Amino acid sequence: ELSPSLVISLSTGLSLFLGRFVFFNFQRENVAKQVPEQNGLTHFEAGDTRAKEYVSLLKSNDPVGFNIVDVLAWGSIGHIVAYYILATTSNG
Amino acid sequence: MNAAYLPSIFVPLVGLVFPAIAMASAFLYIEK
Amino acid sequence: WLRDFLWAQSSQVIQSYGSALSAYGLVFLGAHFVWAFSLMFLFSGRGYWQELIESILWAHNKLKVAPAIQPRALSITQGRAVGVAHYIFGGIVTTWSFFLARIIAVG
Amino acid sequence: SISESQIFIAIFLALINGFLALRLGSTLYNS
Amino acid sequence: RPMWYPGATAPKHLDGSMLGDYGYDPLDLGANPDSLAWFREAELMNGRYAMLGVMGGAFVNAFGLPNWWEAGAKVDVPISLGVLIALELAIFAVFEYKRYEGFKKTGECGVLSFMPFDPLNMRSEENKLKELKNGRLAMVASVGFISQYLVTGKGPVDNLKDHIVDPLHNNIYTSSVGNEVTVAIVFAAMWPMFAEAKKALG
Amino acid sequence: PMWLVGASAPDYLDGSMAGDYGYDPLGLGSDADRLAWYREAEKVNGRWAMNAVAGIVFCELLGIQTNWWEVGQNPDLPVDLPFNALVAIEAVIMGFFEVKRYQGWKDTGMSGLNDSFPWDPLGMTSERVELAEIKNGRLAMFAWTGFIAQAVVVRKGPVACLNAHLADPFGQNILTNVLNIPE
Amino acid sequence: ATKFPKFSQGLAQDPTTRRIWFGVATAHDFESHDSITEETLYQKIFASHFGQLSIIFLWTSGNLFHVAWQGNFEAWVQDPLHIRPIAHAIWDPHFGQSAVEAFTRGGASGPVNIATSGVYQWWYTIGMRTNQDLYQGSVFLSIAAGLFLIAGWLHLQPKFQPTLSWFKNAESRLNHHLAGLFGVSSLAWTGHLVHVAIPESRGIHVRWDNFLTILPHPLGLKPFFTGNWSAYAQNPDTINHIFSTNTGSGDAILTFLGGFHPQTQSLWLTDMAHHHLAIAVLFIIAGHMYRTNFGIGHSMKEILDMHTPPSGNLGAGHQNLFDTINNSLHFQLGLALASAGTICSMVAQHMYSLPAYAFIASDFTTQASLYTHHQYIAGFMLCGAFAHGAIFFIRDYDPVANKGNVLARILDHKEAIISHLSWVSLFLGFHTLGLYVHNDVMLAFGTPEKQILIEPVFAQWIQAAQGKSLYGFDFLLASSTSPAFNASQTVWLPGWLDAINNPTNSLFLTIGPGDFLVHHAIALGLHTTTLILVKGALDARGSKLMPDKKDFGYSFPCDGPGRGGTCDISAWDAFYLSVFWMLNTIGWVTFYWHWKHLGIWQGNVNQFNESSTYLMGWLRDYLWLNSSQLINGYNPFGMNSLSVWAWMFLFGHLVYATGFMFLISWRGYWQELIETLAWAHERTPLANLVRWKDKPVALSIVQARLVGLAHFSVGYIFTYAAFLIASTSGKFG
Ligand SMILES: CCCCCCCCCCCCCCCCCC(=O)OC[C@H](CO[C@@H]1O[C@H](CO[C@H]2O[C@H](CO)[C@H](O)[C@H](O)[C@H]2O)[C@H](O)[C@H](O)[C@H]1O)OC(=O)CCCCCCCCCCCCCCCCC
Ligand code: CLA
Ligand code: CLA
Ligand code: CLA
Ligand code: CLA
Ligand code: CLA
Ligand SMILES: CC1=CCCC(C)(C)[C@H]1/C=C/C(C)=C/C=C/C(C)=C/C=C/C=C(C)/C=C/C=C(C)/C=C/C1=C(C)CCCC1(C)C
Ligand SMILES: CC1=CCCC(C)(C)[C@H]1/C=C/C(C)=C/C=C/C(C)=C/C=C/C=C(C)/C=C/C=C(C)/C=C/C1=C(C)CCCC1(C)C
Ligand SMILES: CC1=CCCC(C)(C)[C@H]1/C=C/C(C)=C/C=C/C(C)=C/C=C/C=C(C)/C=C/C=C(C)/C=C/C1=C(C)CCCC1(C)C
Ligand SMILES: CC1=C(C/C=C(\C)CCC[C@H](C)CCC[C@H](C)CCCC(C)C)C(=O)c2ccccc2C1=O
Ligand code: SF4
Repeated sequence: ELSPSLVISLSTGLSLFLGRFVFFNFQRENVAKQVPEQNGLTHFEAGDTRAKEYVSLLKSNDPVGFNIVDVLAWGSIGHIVAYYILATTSNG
Repeated sequence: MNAAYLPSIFVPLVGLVFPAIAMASAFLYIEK
Repeated sequence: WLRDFLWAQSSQVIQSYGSALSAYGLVFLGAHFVWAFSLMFLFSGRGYWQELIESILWAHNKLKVAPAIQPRALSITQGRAVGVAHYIFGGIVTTWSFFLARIIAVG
Repeated sequence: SISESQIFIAIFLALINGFLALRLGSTLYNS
Repeated sequence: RPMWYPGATAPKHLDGSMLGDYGYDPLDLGANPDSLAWFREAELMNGRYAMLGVMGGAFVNAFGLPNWWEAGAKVDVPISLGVLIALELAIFAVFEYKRYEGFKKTGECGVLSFMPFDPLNMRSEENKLKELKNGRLAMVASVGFISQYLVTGKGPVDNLKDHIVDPLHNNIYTSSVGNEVTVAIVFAAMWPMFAEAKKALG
Repeated sequence: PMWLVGASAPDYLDGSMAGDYGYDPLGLGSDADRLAWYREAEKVNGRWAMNAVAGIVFCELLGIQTNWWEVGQNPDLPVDLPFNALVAIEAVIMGFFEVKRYQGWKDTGMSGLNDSFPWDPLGMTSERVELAEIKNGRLAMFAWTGFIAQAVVVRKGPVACLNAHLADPFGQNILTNVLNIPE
Repeated sequence: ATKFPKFSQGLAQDPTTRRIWFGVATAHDFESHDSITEETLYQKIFASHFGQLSIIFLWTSGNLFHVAWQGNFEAWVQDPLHIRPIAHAIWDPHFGQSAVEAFTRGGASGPVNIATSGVYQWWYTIGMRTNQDLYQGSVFLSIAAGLFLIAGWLHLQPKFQPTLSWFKNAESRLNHHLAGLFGVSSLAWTGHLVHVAIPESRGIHVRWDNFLTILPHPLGLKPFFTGNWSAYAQNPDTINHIFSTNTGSGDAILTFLGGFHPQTQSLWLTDMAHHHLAIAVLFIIAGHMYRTNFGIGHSMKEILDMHTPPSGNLGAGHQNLFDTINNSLHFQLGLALASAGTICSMVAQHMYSLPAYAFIASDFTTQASLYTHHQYIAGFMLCGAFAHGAIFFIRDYDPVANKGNVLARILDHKEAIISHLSWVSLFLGFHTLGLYVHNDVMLAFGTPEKQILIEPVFAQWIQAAQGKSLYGFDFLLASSTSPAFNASQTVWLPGWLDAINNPTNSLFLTIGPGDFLVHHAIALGLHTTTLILVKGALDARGSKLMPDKKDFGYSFPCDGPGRGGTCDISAWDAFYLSVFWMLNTIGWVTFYWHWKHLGIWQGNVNQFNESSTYLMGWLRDYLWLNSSQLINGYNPFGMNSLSVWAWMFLFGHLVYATGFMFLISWRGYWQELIETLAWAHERTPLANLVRWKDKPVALSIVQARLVGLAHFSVGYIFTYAAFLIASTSGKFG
């Protein structure tokens, strides 16, 4: 219950902040613009089974719909800033 | 090494025998 | 034949620079270059060389320097002749330089 | 110093890698 | 059709037609590029002459102990070199010349119609599998009698008693090739599945 | 009952396959042809490991075999047959059933069995208890992996672990005794 | 199809032997068969990779097993410097009493090959120290390879046969191969280093028995999880640390001190453990970039399609490229060889100068045999990167969908690229040779004072930036003032400035005039090799002479002796000519690497930088001295231990010399000769009865050149492979 367990708890809140604060705007805005496909067709109907673009796991009642994998994508960045700040001790 | 008698058994088999069989069988398959 | 002859006998020609017969040391190598140069004409073939000249003309055209006698790569039998010309030439001139430098020193 | 026993174990183990190739090379050429 | 339990499919080459057939043909030799039933005799003559083989080396450990590997060594009989072999050369060929040259001409049943040797022929031909089956089994033990000398060296029965005295400690798995066999046992457990995955997964 | 909250919709599975929470995150449940095969490997791994816990628990809880990983290394087995032999002895008689229960599986009957067809000698239930199959199974396999992490980190079998946590809750747990090495 | 070339009916029916020859060489080309659908083409390929991947493992299990069985290891482990590593024994039924004895050099009883492969140290610097470990390890690769031959068999059946679009999903591979293949492996490898190699470096035996009973570090993961990561770096080793024992041995695990490990004169292991552990973290992060089923990620194409620069300099920029790439295989393969090819060389550039493995750069000849391997094997791969670059343009490139793309802009100017490579390759041509000849004459007439000598200023100042103080410069790491030396003074400077300033290790060898002139020859060889290959690609489509080559095939002999007698007009014949230059520009390198090192291994820098300028020293000094040891192998006075290589060095020429018979003499001569023989054998008695099924014929035009260039190379390699090994085995540097 001290700084090592406090900072990573205090650091992660930084990235999840920005993700929902604003960058929920821009990430969602490129995802709508960017979708994978091959031969002009996406990977489901070209015959690839494992490639079906999978939203059925991705939903929430969160006010903006912020979902599990965006928690994973931002929380991981929250843990980047985490282990840069504590682990370095390099020039302050 | 304790196995010492092996090379005398294999090398002739793999230097002659196998190249003798793989010479015959691979030939007979060129024409059918 | 490598050890007792070419290797052994050729230690007369190689050690001569600044000596009277040093001109054999230059020719000795000079006959290698011309020999190895022959292989270019024997191994290659025309149509690769005529395609390449098509590019270089684009350079001279772009600078408006194109000549009025159109460059054409050597004909087939032309390239074969200039291939033998050097392969033999460069190869005989070695033994010429290899003998004289040998014996003029020794004999 | 390798025990003579282990040696034949390996050679027999590599003997199986000889048949799985023959089974592959057939099925691949048979296509 | 017990057929050595690979699972279902045997190759067509062995359907159960010839006697004793469990439909085991790993190497496609049971095919007929020249013939097959020639192998049957070749099996049978091997088998016949094999099953009677053990009897010589078997009982000799139990009686006087000139055991088979040491048996043909010590005797007083052979008379000045060639007489030892030369007598045994003729008598086989002369009758085998008959049956070998004959029964690949006089018909494919090796000494079955039994014209050279007339049995009591009371039971005759139906159970003939059982002969073939009882010898094939002795064929496999015959290999063992080799390794009984090679691995151990004790007589077949002198090996039996050791297995009877100490059943746990007399196994092959301890001595020598034990390390080798215990691997050939493992790789023989998956053996039926690979053969089965051809059919099922294909 | 979806496996998290809502969402979790697999078009391919209805759930008639025995038990469902809707849980297939990666999508291995597609191309339902082989999904049959994935079904009854879960059954087996459940139907199998579920014993291996009780196998470890029972003896370690009440009986011999305390450490259970060093067992087979230790002395004095109830049967002293050697290591080199006993391996063969294991696989061959497993080999009969495992091939046979497969050929019965690949046989028209898709369900489990042993010794050719007969499966239920008592004939208890094909439904509710049959759903207790996979629920207890999915927990049993899950329960197994713990035993691994008990031996690696703490290097003390569950019985001591289950005795160690209710003794010291805050000095003995996943996070404490990982960061604290001195087993 | 019945007869041998089952996959093509044009060959399947041939009366001649050309059915036989092409039947072998047309096999692995899967775009051409009877009917090859898009789906079943990917099938045989992905099965074949299981073939290559399984073949490699067995090949490794052999090396392990032999050294474990026919070779010495323990005896070498005890005395790495003063004893030779042994490879498989020499079994020939053909020997005299002398040659047997003369080859029994080693610790073993029989005749054996001192192993110049180099694999023998990479086991010890990973560390093993029992023949058991090698055998234990040589079994897995035998087992593990068996899993692919299973897998190979397993994925060709209808049920497990993967769908086509499974192969064309390129965003899943990258995510997996980056994180899973590259990244996750790097974790496991630092796992091995920290748990096995590094403690065993300090003389602590850890195996799969005692593995988890012994901490790799005195702390727990407390420092790792508290976030405090300087413990692992807190206690490095001593300068006098003796390898594979405990003397003053530091306790640290992840450090980097720069420089070497003076006992072994190799890299610090903690320094490598820190390395892969960083690379592991980079890839794993960089494998989440591309989108998969989870819909978060990137789309390969809509990354590209937005890169058309907002000017039009590139026109449409990258547009419909993800079409061509994901469709064309050869495009994907041209990149693969080009990317992997350069790295092969990059390996050889670092691995001699930064000798990762312990107790190499001590035994020299195992560096030479390596550095040349990875240069040549890097040469062939690039020459194949361009060939499949041509097969791309000749077949699966589409000018319509690519209109205005970046590929089409290049074809729009073919000549500019072709013409300028023709200038640079000539500039380096005249001037680099022009100086060697000038230096030759001046030293011939006896005044070397007249020579042209240029000091390689830049690569000197680059070594000045690196901090080599032998020059007068003092910028960056060379000057203790600069805001670089002050930055890294605390971490990797102190060690790495010792290695660079201690002129024994080959890190940044001192350069000079001979060094200067050679790097232009090297630079020449790279251009004329590209000039050929860049031409064959851009003219694969067509040129002014024959603009049908797109539709005339890829490899074809010629268009006939019309309109000027086309010959070598194709794009295969263009590649064909590159190899001959590939073998020079690599030959120049491997020469220039060898004889700069020879002097340094022999303790003198003056054999090179004095005589390196004029071309006679190369012949007079490097070639003449080295040949004396090699030719004495077969000497009629007796067999040396180099008599192995004395013979092969001759076998190397005779193949090379055979290679001219195919390259020079062309077909029509031989076809009229066979006519006379097929007449004689036909009308001679006693041979009437015995006749040929397949009517013999002089082999095809292209077939000869291909056969010709095989002899040329096989001969070109075995001479230099024998000269290099037996020069450094004869002298020992
Ligand atoms: C690695 C070897 C294994 C280990 C060593 C084992 C020892 C090697 C023993 C040699 C065994 C093979 C001998 C091959 C000789 C035949 C070569 C030949 O006539 O082959 C020529 C073929 C002929 O070309 C093909 O010819 C074909 C002929 O048409 C046929 O194909 C058409 C296409 O469908 C139609 O089917 C038509 O009906 C039918 O006629 C088509 O024209 C194809 O388009 C065309 O590609 O060319 C090709 O495709 C070219 C393919 C080869 C490219 C690789 C060349 C690389 C050069 C070697 C590099 C130097 C290596 C030295 C190494 C030294 C270090 C040790
Ligand atoms: C590709 C790897 C490879 C290579 C190049 C060699 C090379 C050699 N081995 Mg060998 N070996 C290998 C792997 C390899 N080994 C493995 C994995 C084993 C474990 C079984 C052995 C076991 C072995 C023994 C026991 C002996 C040799 C011997 C030899 C030497 C004589 C050749 C011989 O008898 O081989 C015969 C080898 C075998 C029959 C083993 C199977 C072949 C291996 C797996 C290589 C197969 C790869 C090859 C591409 C398969 C293609 C075959 C065909 C399609 C062309 C020669 C130096 C002999 C020796 O040292 O005498 C001086 C010898 O006595 N080897
Ligand atoms: C090896 C045992 C095993 C196998 C074969 C399966 C197989 C299956 N499960 Mg299942 N499951 C298991 C164990 C297993 N499960 C365990 C232990 C749990 C408790 C967590 C669950 C909980 C569970 C739920 C809640 C549901 C399923 C469902 C399904 C089916 C659909 C998924 C599918 O097709 O993917 C096929 C999946 C596999 C082939 C498994 C691959 C596993 C990889 C290879 C290894 C992973 C290792 C792991 C990461 C390390 C340990 C982690 C530890 C913390 C547990 C499928 C037949 C769904 C259903 O109803 O269908 C009937 C469903 O809703 N499973
Ligand atoms: C984590 C998941 C994972 C993993 C591990 C792999 C692994 C592999 N896949 Mg694969 N794949 C995956 C997911 C995965 N795949 C998925 C999801 C798909 C579907 C999109 C595919 C589709 C796929 C196809 C279609 C193919 C593969 C292939 C391969 C193999 C490439 C050959 C290889 O290993 O190069 C060996 C190289 C390395 C191990 C590292 C090389 C790194 C660079 C080059 C050098 C670094 C090493 C170091 C610097 C040098 C020192 C070495 C040391 C000895 C001294 C490899 C076994 C190919 C194959 O071989 O067929 C089986 C193939 O054809 N995969
Ligand atoms: C992983 C790398 C890789 C892969 C997958 C391929 C794949 C392919 N290449 Mg390719 N190539 C590569 C690397 C690769 N190449 C490299 C590195 C080069 C430069 C050397 C080339 C140069 C090249 C050319 C020039 C051509 C191909 C062609 C082909 C296609 C058919 C190959 C064929 O028919 O072979 C069948 C098998 C053989 C021909 C075996 C012949 C044996 C050769 C000549 C070597 C003989 C020397 C031998 C080693 C000496 C032994 C020494 C000993 C006796 C002492 C196929 C798509 C051909 C193609 O697509 O044409 C349409 C084609 O023309 N490639
Ligand atoms: C040692 C032999 C040798 C030499 C010198 C060359 C030289 C050359 N080749 Mg070549 N080649 C060779 C062997 C050789 N090749 C072989 C064996 C092959 C395999 C078939 C090839 C295949 C090949 C291809 C495929 C290509 C070349 C190219 C080139 C040019 C590259 C640029 C360069 O370096 O210019 C340097 C030029 C020289 C050093 C010429 C020296 C002559 C002096 C300076 C002038 C004459 C001296 C004196 C005045 C003569 C007096 C004669 C007397 C009658 C008065 C150049 C002309 C490429 C090209 O076209 O480049 C544009 C190209 O595409 N060659
Ligand atoms: C100016 C200058 C001269 C002298 C000093 C110095 C040289 C340093 C230099 C300093 C310049 C600097 C640091 C300028 C920046 C000032 C800053 C950061 C001002 C920020 C003000 C913050 C404001 C309004 C917040 C408004 C409301 C917000 C977010 C609501 C956000 C929310 C959303 C919608 C997402 C979830 C979380 C939450 C909180 C519910
Ligand atoms: C319901 C609720 C209450 C009130 C409203 C509110 C919106 C706040 C809502 C919030 C609920 C909360 C607290 C949600 C928190 C979610 C969190 C923290 C999820 C965690 C995400 C982090 C993850 C997966 C880890 C990713 C990867 C990591 C670390 C790895 C780091 C690494 C280390 C340092 C070693 C190796 C290298 C690498 C990989 C860089
Ligand atoms: C001809 C062909 C057929 C059709 C398609 C295909 C693409 C295959 C096409 C192309 C084929 C091939 C193989 C093309 C190119 C091959 C080659 C030689 C690629 C090599 C590229 C080298 C590159 C980038 C080097 C870039 C710069 C580097 C390292 C140095 C960077 C650095 C400097 C200089 C100082 C140190 C620090 C730092 C900043 C990292
Ligand atoms: C290299 C080569 C060429 C290219 C070589 C060419 C085109 C020779 C042309 C060079 C000449 C000698 C330049 C002549 C310069 C003029 C005489 C002008 C000089 C005026 C003063 C400077 C003296 C072929 O055309 C060729 C054709 C067929 C088979 C093999 C080959 C072949 O190997
Ligand atoms: S050699 Fe081949 S290419 Fe040159 S002309 Fe005669 S046929 Fe045409």
